[PDB]
Amino acid sequence: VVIGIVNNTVYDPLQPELDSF
Amino acid sequence: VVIGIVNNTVYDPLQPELDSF
Amino acid sequence: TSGWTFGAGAALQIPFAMQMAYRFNGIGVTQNVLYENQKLIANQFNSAI
Ligand SMILES: *[C@@H]1O[C@H](CO)[C@@H](O[C@@H]2O[C@H](CO)[C@@H](O)[C@H](O)[C@H]2NC(C)=O)[C@H](O)[C@H]1NC(C)=O
Ligand SMILES: *[C@@H]1O[C@H](CO)[C@@H](O[C@@H]2O[C@H](CO)[C@@H](O)[C@H](O)[C@H]2NC(C)=O)[C@H](O)[C@H]1NC(C)=O
Ligand SMILES: *[C@@H]1O[C@H](CO)[C@@H](O[C@@H]2O[C@H](CO)[C@@H](O)[C@H](O)[C@H]2NC(C)=O)[C@H](O)[C@H]1NC(C)=O
Ligand SMILES: *[C@@H]1O[C@H](CO)[C@@H](O)[C@H](O)[C@H]1NC(C)=O
Ligand SMILES: *[C@@H]1O[C@H](CO)[C@@H](O)[C@H](O)[C@H]1NC(C)=O
Repeated sequence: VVIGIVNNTVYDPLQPELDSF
Repeated sequence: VVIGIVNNTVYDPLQPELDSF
Repeated sequence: TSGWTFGAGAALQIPFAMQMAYRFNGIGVTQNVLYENQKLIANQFNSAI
């Protein structure tokens, strides 16, 4: 729906902790 | 203390990931 | 072309769709409400003019 959206990664700071556990 | 407070569940985005780990 | 910025100082250009999204934040309506309805909002504006 958004006119002119662009593609990128968005960082998720829970994941590396839970992954490292 | 709060006048007119109502009972409901409050969700938590950490909880299912911790549960998955 | 530049929002309120030409008032405070230099004219800092910004896309008008994103200027209007700032205007929406000012009235306490989240900016996604602009971007998800931009065509309707533009049509309402053009009709009101
Ligand atoms: C952003 O990424 C999506 C994919 O995640 C792109 O969507 C694809 O677009 C092509 C056409 O260029 C289609 O043939 C594919 O089927 C689409 N894939 C999906 C999963 O929808 C999208 O084009 C990208 N945005 C830009 C501006 O390139
Ligand atoms: C909301 O839930 C609480 C419990 O979490 C309920 O509190 C109890 O209410 C009764 C009276 O109906 C008291 O006798 C108990 O001492 C209360 N318990 C606690 C732990 O406070 C409350 O009734 C519920 N309200 C609604 C509208 O469902
Ligand atoms: C919000 O109100 C606008 C009118 O200001 C609605 O837009 C109209 O939608 C109908 C279809 O249901 C179209 O035929 C009209 O041309 C639209 N008007 C304009 C100016 O574009 C819109 O549907 C309403 N949205 C909700 C969620 O109620
Ligand atoms: C900006 O305008 C160009 C045409 O000059 C168009 O191709 C492009 O899609 C537009 N981008 C956005 C984000 O509106
Ligand atoms: C609204 O009125 C009822 C009485 O009918 C009362 O029990 C309730 O606590 C009131 N709630 C609030 C938020 O004032």
